Amino acid sequence: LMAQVFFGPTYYQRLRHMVDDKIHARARGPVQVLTRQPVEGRSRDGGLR
Amino acid sequence: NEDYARPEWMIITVLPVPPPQVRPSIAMDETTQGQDDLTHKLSDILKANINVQKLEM
RNA sequence: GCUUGUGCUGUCUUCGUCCA
Repeated sequence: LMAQVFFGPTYYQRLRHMVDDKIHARARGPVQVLTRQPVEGRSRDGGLR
Repeated sequence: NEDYARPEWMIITVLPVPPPQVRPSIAMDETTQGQDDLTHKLSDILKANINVQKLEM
């Protein structure tokens, strides 16, 4: 490489936010009883606002 | 407006009772379901109406 | 011929994530 590279060990930490705990998709599913709109929440297979 | 908004209609003499779709009940657990707030308020209103009718006669 | 199994509350509160 034409440019030299800064290089060495550094202390890194893994945070709790992982993509597989955030990915969510919905085509159709449960709806609220009062308004008949998609429910809220990824855990409940909800929709996006 | 004579046809649509008559002044004496601002005093309630008959109350419309909404269908259960407006005040749905919720099952709090596997056995006991919960009455909605509007249902309880309508029950209180109807009890007061019955009380007034009984007292008057 | 023994024939397959469909359904989920609600209201608060808190703590967080990304912008700001």
